[PDB]
Amino acid sequence: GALPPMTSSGSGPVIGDGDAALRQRISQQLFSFGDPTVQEVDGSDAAQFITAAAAVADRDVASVFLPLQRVLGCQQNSGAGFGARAYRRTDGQWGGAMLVVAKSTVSDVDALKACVKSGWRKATAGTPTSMCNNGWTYPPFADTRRGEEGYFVLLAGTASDFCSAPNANYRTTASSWPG
Repeated sequence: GALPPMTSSGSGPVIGDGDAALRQRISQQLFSFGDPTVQEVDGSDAAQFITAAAAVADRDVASVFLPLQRVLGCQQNSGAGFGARAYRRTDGQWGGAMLVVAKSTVSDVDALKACVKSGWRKATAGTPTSMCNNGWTYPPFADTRRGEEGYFVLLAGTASDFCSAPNANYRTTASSWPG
């Protein structure tokens, strides 16, 4: 039931590259556990951990990360990739990942939504020993044309206390996403 090793290359928050302003605002949407026993890596490092975790021999662990892996293919990139962070408890028995898409980077928001719903999964609260996943968007109507950024967030993890922290925050004002 082990997660693969998590290696950092110092990669920043956006898969591929992004403008400094984008990396900055993306990084302010990515959750951190602030926990010295939960290793965190970003961007391509996070994508590489997602892809490795989706392929582990243990199917119950791989299933946690499959929906994340499947929506990495939804990156519409010209253009930048998704924001990403992956999390691995030191014992390798707990973790997850979240993807953050900045609405202003998405050339075809309807296509992104359709791609995500092909690859994502129904929201699952899970339990302390079973996988969770959820998706949010905020603000409800991001008028990017008035300079208001919007974000799509997808997160999934090995246990309910992975998703519960960030879920609590979003549940206050964000909307379920996608339908």
